[PDB]
Amino acid sequence: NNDNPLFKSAMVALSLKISIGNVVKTMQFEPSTMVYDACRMIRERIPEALAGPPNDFGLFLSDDDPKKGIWLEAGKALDYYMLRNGDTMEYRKKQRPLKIRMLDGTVKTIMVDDSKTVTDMLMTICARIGITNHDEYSLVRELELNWLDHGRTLREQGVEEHETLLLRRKFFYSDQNVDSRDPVQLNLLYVQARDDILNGSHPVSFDKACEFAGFQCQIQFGPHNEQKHKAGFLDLKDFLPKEYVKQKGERKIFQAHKNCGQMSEIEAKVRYVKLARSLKTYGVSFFLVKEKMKGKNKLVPRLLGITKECVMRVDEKTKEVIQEWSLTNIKRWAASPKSFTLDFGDYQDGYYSVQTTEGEQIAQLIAGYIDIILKKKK
Repeated sequence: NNDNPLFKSAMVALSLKISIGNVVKTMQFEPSTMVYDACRMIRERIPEALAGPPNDFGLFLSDDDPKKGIWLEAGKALDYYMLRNGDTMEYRKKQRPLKIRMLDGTVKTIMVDDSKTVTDMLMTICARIGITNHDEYSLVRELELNWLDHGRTLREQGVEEHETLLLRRKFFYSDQNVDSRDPVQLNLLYVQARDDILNGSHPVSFDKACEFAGFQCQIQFGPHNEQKHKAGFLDLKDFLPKEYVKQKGERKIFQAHKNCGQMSEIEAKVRYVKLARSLKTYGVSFFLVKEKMKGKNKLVPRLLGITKECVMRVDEKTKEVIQEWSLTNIKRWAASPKSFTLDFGDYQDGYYSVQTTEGEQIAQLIAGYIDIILKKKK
């Protein structure tokens, strides 16, 4: 029959499981101990806590849902974090590798502070690669679902440490014309404009899609040859946006192909890019939203486009621009996980309020473009 001189009431001390890799040791802490001081105590008891410069490590509270794990701040007391006996804390390197696909398509690993937001990590990336204007870039996933809120963490958006992200330049309209004199740059502009049309991010009419595909045939096959380029030849999924992949499109495409004549590969690329740049939809960020129409119960899908100068409504079928508002004439906006609303003050009667799961994306684009206009005046 013996007493334990180590015993402290469960009410007056915190008993925490400290994990380092595969090692776990249970340690007792005064609850007011600051995180910084708890790290020192950990270094005094667990040898694997000495695996580097001491200020390289901190405390991370894990959770069965990884989105809910959090880094603890060095100046906070343990009991700030509402810890209970038997909770687990990881003694963890503050910096971790983050794999980023560079603008040349290769993947580079960059150490980032794992407690920070996506904006902070972007800035660290841009600093490493000599990019001063980080506001021209963003990080996206490479899985709609690839958008990242740069004011939040990767962790809370479901991005774990294994995942490679993409550094992506934002869209800017070109100050130079489309020439034939720089074939390598021409091909880059063509591939960009073509992929945007084929993957639906640049929405176009059915007629225009078949015109683009006509130039595409000229580029890929040379001049039209009625011996070879007959019904059934084209894999239409490679020449038309998904919603236009229909057999009746091939005849339209072959007409556009024939109309190119003996046009060279370079000349067709110039024409393809010029046709894309000629459309009111070119360069616009589009979102499929659901509108409430006066005198109709079922909502109507509509394309909502955001540019550096305006918001536009675009017909989902014909891609006709139905209506355009200048960013200058928007009084305020609001977003929720289910809807997005614009208030135009006395420029019109009633708000524009639509159902969408991308409302925060839309709001951040508008705010970003407005801050740019606002920053040129001051």
